[PDB]
Amino acid sequence: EVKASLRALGEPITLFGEGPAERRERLRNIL
Amino acid sequence: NSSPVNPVVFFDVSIGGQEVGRMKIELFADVVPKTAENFRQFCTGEFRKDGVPIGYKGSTFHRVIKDFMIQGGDFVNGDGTGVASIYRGPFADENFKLRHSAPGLLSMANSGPSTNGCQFFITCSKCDWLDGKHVVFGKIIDGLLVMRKIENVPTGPNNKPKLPVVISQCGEM
Repeated sequence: EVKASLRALGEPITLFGEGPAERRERLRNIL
Repeated sequence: NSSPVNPVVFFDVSIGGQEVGRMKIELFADVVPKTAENFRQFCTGEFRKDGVPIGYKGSTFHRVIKDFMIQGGDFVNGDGTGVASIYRGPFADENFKLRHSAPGLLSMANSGPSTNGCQFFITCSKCDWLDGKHVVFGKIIDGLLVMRKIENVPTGPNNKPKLPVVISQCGEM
């Protein structure tokens, strides 16, 4: 799951108005 | 301790156009769930009005009173007259279980009993006289320094910051 992954990396799980696809992409660029 | 973890949100603050850091805030959902949820959603932009996400992103701290408090969250009018909530219009004071016993606490601004909206303030000192009048719903867990930077901003009449104090970005941790 995207949220738990970002959380595990200490990154925000959600930026203001961020949608699912954007959240996924944000994580994808960090990995 | 299998207690649900309280929501943690964050505000990235900008002063006079320059980024000055991130403040992370724990919302006491396990004490004032309704008030905490209203705030979390305005941080995540999950609440939409006419298809448009609404919240603290880009809003300001319109009043800074050193040794007392910093107030913002008026994304409606940006001057302290704005009122909005995920419950539509002002909502009731959930409860007064928590006090303004220390700096760094998040509390709901209002204009009398049950007039909570979107505006809030962060305590810069202990505000005993405010207990029972304003609902305390959270506290800074990281970035106390950012709050002090905000607190030191130079102000003019009615303690309005002379430079723009903007929440450049926000969301949930």
